[PDB]
Amino acid sequence: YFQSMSVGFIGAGQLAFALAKGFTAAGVLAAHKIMASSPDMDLATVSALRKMGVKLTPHNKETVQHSDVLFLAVKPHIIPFILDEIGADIEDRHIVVSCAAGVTISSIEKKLSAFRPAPRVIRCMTNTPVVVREGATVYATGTHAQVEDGRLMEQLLSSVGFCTEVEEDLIDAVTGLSGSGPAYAFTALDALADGGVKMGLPRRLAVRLGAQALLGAAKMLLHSEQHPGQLKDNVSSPGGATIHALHVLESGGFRSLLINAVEASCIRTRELQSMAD
Amino acid sequence: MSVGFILAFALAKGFTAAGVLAAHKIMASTVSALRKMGVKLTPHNKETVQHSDVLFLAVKPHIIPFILDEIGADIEDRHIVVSCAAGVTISSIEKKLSAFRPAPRVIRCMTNTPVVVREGATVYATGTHAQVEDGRLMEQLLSSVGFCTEVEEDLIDAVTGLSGSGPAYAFTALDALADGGVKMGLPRRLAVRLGAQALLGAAKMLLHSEQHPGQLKDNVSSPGGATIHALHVLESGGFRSLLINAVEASCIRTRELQSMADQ
Amino acid sequence: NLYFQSMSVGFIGAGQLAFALAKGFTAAGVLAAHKIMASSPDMDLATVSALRKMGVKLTPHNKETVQHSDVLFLAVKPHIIPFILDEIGADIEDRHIVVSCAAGVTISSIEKKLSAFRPAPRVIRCMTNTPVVVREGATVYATGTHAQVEDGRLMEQLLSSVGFCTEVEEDLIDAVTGLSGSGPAYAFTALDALADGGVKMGLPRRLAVRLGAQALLGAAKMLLHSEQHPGQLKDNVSSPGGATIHALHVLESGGFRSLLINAVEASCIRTRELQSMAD
Amino acid sequence: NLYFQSMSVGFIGAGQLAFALAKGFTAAGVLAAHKIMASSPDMDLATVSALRKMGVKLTPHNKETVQHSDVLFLAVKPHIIPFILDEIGADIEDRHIVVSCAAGVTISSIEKKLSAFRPAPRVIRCMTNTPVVVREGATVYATGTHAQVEDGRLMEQLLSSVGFCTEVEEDLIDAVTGLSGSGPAYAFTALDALADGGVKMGLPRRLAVRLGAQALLGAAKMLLHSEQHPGQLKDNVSSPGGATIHALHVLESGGFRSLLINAVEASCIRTRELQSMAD
Amino acid sequence: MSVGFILAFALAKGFTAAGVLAAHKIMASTVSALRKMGVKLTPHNKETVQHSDVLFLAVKPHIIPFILDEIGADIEDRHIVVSCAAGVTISSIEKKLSAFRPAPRVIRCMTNTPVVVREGATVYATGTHAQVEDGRLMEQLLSSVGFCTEVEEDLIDAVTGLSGSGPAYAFTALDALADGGVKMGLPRRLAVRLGAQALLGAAKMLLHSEQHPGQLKDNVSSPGGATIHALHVLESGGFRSLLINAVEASCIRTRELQSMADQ
Ligand SMILES: NC(=O)C1=CN([C@@H]2O[C@H](COP(=O)(O)OP(=O)(O)OC[C@H]3O[C@@H](n4cnc5c(N)ncnc54)[C@H](OP(=O)(O)O)[C@@H]3O)[C@@H](O)[C@H]2O)C=CC1
Repeated sequence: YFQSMSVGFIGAGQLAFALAKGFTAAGVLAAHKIMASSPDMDLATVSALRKMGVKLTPHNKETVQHSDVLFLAVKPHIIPFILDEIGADIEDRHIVVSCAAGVTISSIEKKLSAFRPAPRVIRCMTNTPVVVREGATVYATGTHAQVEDGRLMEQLLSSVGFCTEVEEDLIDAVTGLSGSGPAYAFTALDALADGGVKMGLPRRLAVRLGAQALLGAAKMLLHSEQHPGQLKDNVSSPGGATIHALHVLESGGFRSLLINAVEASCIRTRELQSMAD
Repeated sequence: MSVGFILAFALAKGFTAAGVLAAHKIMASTVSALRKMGVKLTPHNKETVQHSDVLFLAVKPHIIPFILDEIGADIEDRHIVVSCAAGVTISSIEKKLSAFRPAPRVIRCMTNTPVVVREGATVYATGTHAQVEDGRLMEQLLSSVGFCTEVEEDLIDAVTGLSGSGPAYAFTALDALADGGVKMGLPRRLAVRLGAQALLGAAKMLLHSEQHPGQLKDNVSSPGGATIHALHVLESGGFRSLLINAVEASCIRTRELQSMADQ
Repeated sequence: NLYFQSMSVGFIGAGQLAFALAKGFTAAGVLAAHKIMASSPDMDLATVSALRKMGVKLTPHNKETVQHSDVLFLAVKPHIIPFILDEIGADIEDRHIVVSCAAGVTISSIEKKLSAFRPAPRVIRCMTNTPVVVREGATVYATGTHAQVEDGRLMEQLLSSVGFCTEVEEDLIDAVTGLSGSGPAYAFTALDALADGGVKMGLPRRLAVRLGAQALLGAAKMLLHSEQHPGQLKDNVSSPGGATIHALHVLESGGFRSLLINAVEASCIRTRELQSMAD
Repeated sequence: NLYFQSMSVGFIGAGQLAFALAKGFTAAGVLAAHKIMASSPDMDLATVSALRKMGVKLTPHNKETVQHSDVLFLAVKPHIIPFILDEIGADIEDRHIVVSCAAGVTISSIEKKLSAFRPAPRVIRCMTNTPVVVREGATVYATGTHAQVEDGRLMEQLLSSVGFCTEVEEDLIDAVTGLSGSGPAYAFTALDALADGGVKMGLPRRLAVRLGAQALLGAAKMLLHSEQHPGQLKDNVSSPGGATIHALHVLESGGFRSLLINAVEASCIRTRELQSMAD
Repeated sequence: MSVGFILAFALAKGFTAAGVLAAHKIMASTVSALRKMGVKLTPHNKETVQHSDVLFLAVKPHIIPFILDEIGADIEDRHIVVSCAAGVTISSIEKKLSAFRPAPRVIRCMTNTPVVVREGATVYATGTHAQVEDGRLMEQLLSSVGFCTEVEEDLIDAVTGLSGSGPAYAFTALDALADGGVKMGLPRRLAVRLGAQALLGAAKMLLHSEQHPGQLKDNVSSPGGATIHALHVLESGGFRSLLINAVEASCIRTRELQSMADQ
């Protein structure tokens, strides 16, 4: 559905690389329609992106001039410097998609609006699994984003994962759930593998089994019309190994730790922004 | 090049062991150890400044402003003033010295005691008027006693929490590891030696490896074995979270000390 | 100073420990890579191909390793050792020194198996660790009933080329396993966590890893070159009111010291179990 | 060596600290009991009658203590000190050295009050503890703005007769309060608990109390006469595998060390609050 | 009277400092310290027995049976064999020695390192053939380096848990107290001195007092004050229960060691 559209990344780190790789693997954009810029790009990222077909430049202004959709994939405190640098180069045609945690549409529009009125701004929160086209993305549309800009954004990010529109005031909470969530999963998978190794499994097999168990269970829940508590009941046979293991999770307050984590990440996201303003 | 001190012993021993500085090219302002090594010693902090090209400030965060008020009139355009004082900001030094002559060349250093065996961890930040070659000279000199790299000043608190306080974390761990060896039947001297050799060897393995520390943990924990059993008991006590707590607590205290220096 | 540079070394097992020792010995230059042979069941291991790239001879036949070797290291999971000793017992010759690195496996259990084939097998029990790969291992050994005096000296000379090495009574080896055998894994865990702490406080992860590892290496070296107690070095570096003593307090409040005692004890007890489960 | 045996000493307050110092001074023989006067609101205290039996002069009038004294100790609850200084400020003479043992009460707050009456009051701030009663106190002092050089020496000579004594900067006294000021109560608590442990394991309570107190006295003396770190002495006395290292493990698992850090900190912070609540 | 050793240094230093024994009347089987004090030294454990009247065994619980098998033929009717070896029961000593001559006079001692400054805590139990005057002589000799009293042998495990391990508890407490002093701003050397002086003074106050330790706690905790605030934080961590745990753990380990000696 995207024939001539070109995409740019300001930033070439973990998230920009994941999105660019997922977009190209999706085939929704020709790789040569993608440009990425950063001032000191790691030579291994240069090599991988070049082999992918992505165009590269140190000059953010070239990315702006190449792009129709412009992703801001720098650290949150870098956003206002970027907006000052490129603000005079924003055109009517641009959609500016901020991926930065915490950074409000309001703050981006106030910077850009000093240069040309009505910047079209979308704020999104995604996660690194876009790199395997299983990301979880939400976006909120800015004051001057045309209704079709949101639709275009959704169609584009839907090619690398789940994607849905939210009110901007949910994004910090999403950040604490699906933005940080992969790190919770990787922590859990490392520990589950340690557990399998303690009970006699080779590490390589433990890592594989644990990751496959998690992927399968998550897919079961997504494809099920059932409450996760009901799936827990379905697979916990009376007197069995699983309900014994669930008891030891409950005794250490397992559930409360995950709630603590979502809360901690969301709150930190709010604090950082309140320091930015 | 001449170097002066006003952690002081550790760097002078490390420098001289490195052969980067002759001992006598170094004046100071513990005394029998320095005099033995060949280090000139003087009580009058003013003599140290007149003698030196690169001037280290190794005094408590409380004794820096009084050191600067004393020797401020004596700083020349040639000097590089390198501050290792915990929590003393570049701003508070420049502010004091600028009253005497403008554009003082100031570098803030965050190093640790293992420079004394030339295995320190050092970062430095360059001040307003430090020329580019001043920071290159600093890196070259401090690289002779360990790792050295440049950082922004606003990361020195974090570095303090990690490699600044780090050796104390390790000394604590080695004392406890030795208590464990002794509980299980080892003589104390053997337990201390083995535990310290295990930490050094593991740190070197990581430093020479292109591998994540978790990957090295994976590689050495055989299935069902003694090591994975022991890792589990570490995990059940929240071992990892305590070390995060420590880096955080030391970094945060350093920010409080920077606040006092800036007031 | 015994001459051993021309002798042949075999490993039964081609895993992490065999790789580590073979790498350390060849990097020390004390043995030629073609003097080393290793046998293993599974060849599609990363360690089998690493041995191959070093120039070590690889084979699936344990007898061939035994016939090649003068010094024979046993570096397989413990419960495997009786099946190995049954398989190769008839191939042990008078020239062989058998060096068991199998954790928990006692000299007695080895000598009992091997004695059924030839009397007076020369056996040495070894406890070492993976940092021999960077020539900073921590190794202890105990000599068996028929080990000659020069066997112990040869073992000490060889293993000193890749780190600290000293003779102990056999009844210490289980505690050594809990301390320096498992010790590197405690250190890797600590370094991961310290780097997470550095990242929490604003450092890039690569720098935090480097700084934390350098801090631990340097502190460990300081202690080894000091004649001082680790508590004295802790005292010497903790300035009044400063950042370090504040961090040490939060370590103490979580019982940091007790966790490391708990770990040494747990590893040592598990090592004792593994022997008892064998016997 | 200053001569002070004939001088007169007053205490405003007749509580535990006044009793302890008066007892310690008289037991050291450095002052005559009739040279000491103490004033207090309530006379039906056990400490008032103990002072009486020692031969100390007791009175309800703080002015009379001031007129009697050359050295004047303030040993009342802190919030009382401003009302005392208002009451007796006009009676301070040039001969007086005022020695405040009120915890937290700063030299500044005292000098400000007393300066309204006569300029240059000679003030010393003291932090001591109850074991001066057995001449084993731990005392520090800081000299005020108008304290002569000999005032500090006189104070050190006097307080050294009842224990350790040294001069400090005033900004250490709050931390000293948390450590050796409160320290005896930590020790009494520990001794009660250790004796309960002895009773649990079969000892009669009287013996357990004696053995535990003697163990602590002896260990403390060993440390003071050693040039060694307490961790080194801990190492020296903990035999491998033995009873002591097993007990030290259970101490560590409850975070014993952190509780004592917590206590010093809590006492020091409370002392800082009490000054701030005053100011 | 002649005394021999085969904790050994601590008693010999304490005895000689006490003037109860001339240094040369003592033979032993750390070496420069003893030789300096005037203590005869010999490698051959047999020479020590021939020299001595009262014979101390200061070796690991593991090295006692081999010491007894060595010198057993040399024990005479005059000897009192005093064992300080941790966990070695009177029964296991008498059993070994009785093979050589019947009725060996054996005393089991539980003392601690502060005998080196003559403030030890010692209990002793008399063996099957120890005459009444043997235990009186023991009490008189050990009273010169600290407290000494007789107990039943089945209380020595408890005493071990309390005053045997006690000094290690105190060294640990003094290190932590000093960390606390340092955290709050004190120099380390001052913090160590003050904390040790506070413990010594408090222990002496209790020893000289006719008062319960809780009464002394009450007497020194002023209402609302710094001390009662600090006691509360001790209570919230279960401080008292940890010390009970410690005495129990050391006593129980001593019973396990007695079981090994008796097997
Ligand atoms: N990683 C994740 O899981 C997620 C990240 N995000 C958000 O995405 C943004 C980036 O995250 P991440 O990719 O992890 O951070 P990285 O640190 O991995 O990459 C940061 C990038 O910003 C670049 N950069 C810095 N200054 C400039 C500049 N002046 N002009 C252009 N590029 C510059 C860096 O350049 P150089 O290459 O020269 O260093 C680097 O390429 C953050 O705001 C984060 O919140 C959102 C969801 C999840």
